[PDB]
Amino acid sequence: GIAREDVVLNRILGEGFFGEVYEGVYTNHKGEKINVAVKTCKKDCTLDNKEKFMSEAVIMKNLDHPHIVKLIGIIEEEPTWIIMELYPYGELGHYLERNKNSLKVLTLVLYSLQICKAMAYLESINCVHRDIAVRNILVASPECVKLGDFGLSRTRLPIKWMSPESINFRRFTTASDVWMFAVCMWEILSFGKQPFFWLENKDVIGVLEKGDRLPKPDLCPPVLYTLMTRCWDYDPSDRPRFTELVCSLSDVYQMEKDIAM
Ligand SMILES: CN(c1ccccc1CNc1nc(Nc2ccc3c(c2)CC(=O)N3)ncc1C(F)(F)F)S(C)(=O)=O
Repeated sequence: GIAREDVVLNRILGEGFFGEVYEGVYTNHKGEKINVAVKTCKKDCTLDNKEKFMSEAVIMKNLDHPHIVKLIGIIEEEPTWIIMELYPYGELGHYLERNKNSLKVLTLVLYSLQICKAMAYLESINCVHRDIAVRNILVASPECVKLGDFGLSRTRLPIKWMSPESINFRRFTTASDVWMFAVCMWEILSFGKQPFFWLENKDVIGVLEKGDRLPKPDLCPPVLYTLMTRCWDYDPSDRPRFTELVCSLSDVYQMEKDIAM
């Protein structure tokens, strides 16, 4: 069990949905230093916001995966603190924008592949992620991204990222996560472009009903855009399960390192 004394804040990382996140340091019990990020709860509305905060904590306590943010410990007390590993590189959306020219599609696929395995894992443990989006994904290194911890489950709504069912009947299933995930693949492959930036929220469903979808992205192969295309099938039962995307992407990528002279 870790205690407040073991943590030393240094600055403000930003403002999360629940309140400031702080960069700090955490000394072991062997005496070792570890850069860290500390999730805190605003001036959180009564039960509602804190409960949502706790719910996230509890899930995170349980998860364990190379491509999910590393939870280091929790200070249940007051105010309660969630200590995550820090990833200096920051959000993928921005690392994407500031490295267009440097990044080789074999990398953009590698990212997608690791996000997918993170999802397959989550699916296995009965969890859903309500925020698979490039600004909610962290860059651990150049060859490694780590998914969120926020949207993690089982308002402001990524309508532009949600399946039709997710919109009409607020149904958030693992098949709607398959849809949301493909939208995140698009986002990577399109160097941080915002999905449907031309539309306003209130008209997305309409668009998809007509059968309109996000355009192939420049660097995206055809096998991949086709795979993405199935995840956007209006009929849930039609889209691929994670286990399958992890196989296909696992191919499109080992092929991608083949096509690599
Ligand atoms: C900045 N914020 C943020 C935005 C998107 C995603 C993640 C975070 C902060 N959370 C984490 N942030 C990091 N590293 C990190 C992140 C964002 C930047 C930086 C580092 C440097 C920077 O300039 N932005 N390492 C681990 C986490 C962990 F493990 F908590 F999820 S905020 C404050 O909540 O708005």
